[PDB]
Amino acid sequence: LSLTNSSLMPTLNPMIQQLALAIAASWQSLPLKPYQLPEDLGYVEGRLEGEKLVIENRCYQTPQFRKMHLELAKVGKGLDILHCVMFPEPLYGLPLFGCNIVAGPGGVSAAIADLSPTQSDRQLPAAYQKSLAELGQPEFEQQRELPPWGEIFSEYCLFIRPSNVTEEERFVQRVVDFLQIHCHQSIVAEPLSEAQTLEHRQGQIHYCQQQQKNDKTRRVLEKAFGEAWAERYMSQVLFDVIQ
Ligand SMILES: C=CC1=C(C)/C(=C/c2[nH]c(/C=C3N=C(/C=C4\NC(=O)C(C)=C4C=C)C(C)=C\3CCC(=O)O)c(CCC(=O)O)c2C)NC1=O
Repeated sequence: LSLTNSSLMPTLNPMIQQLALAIAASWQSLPLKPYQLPEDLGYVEGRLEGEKLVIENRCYQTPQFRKMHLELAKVGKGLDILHCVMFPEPLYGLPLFGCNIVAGPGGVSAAIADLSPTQSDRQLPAAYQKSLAELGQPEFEQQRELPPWGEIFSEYCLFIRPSNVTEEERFVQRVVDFLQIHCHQSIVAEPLSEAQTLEHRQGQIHYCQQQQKNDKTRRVLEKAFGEAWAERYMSQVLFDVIQ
């Protein structure tokens, strides 16, 4: 979790570096245990006919979080990516924390973050709604509309092109705020009924199936590793459907 040994970190976009550090700091003092990705994946690289893609993976678990996945990637020299999801244990009914930053030579092109619902009514639990509303509406100059598969995201979802350093920092601070709310709610969550656990499991399955429709991720993976590898990676490593 200490990113001091990361090969990629020193070379990544500064907003990605700050967000990676914030996520790792959020996790550092939790009751962590390792989570073994398929084939005990850590670092991987690939190339076909174009640029090489390099990926670093860290993954943990706690009693409240089934799988806490932080991934850093770089395609060639330009394109830097941070991907993070905390997949909840359905027993506790917590939402899904996720974020993705994509950056190039010209700066950050996409910054997305959310606490995504798992309830059948598509709403965050009441305590989250309350705490999130109290943060206020953040202002960003260049909002982006989610694609249709993004119906999975809550009304608090951020999806922007940051306009300047102030907005980069405002976005990272809001992600820190989401993490602080999420970690707090994890300590007050009670184990739920079997019917409720089942409901939350279904919401998490749906979230993964929709995230797998994102061709932006798929094309990056395919250009470096090919179709079969990308399908395995998206369905088994990034967005595994629990069952
Ligand atoms: C191997 C990892 C990985 C790769 C290769 C990746 C690539 C990637 N994600 C993208 C968009 C995006 N990514 C997301 C969202 C997310 N994506 C996530 O994996 C998570 C957890 C969320 C949200 C919490 C959305 C909503 C878009 C825009 C999709 C589009 O414009 O159609 C883009 C386009 C950026 C842009 O338009 O400016 C790329 C290249 N994202 C990844 O995470």
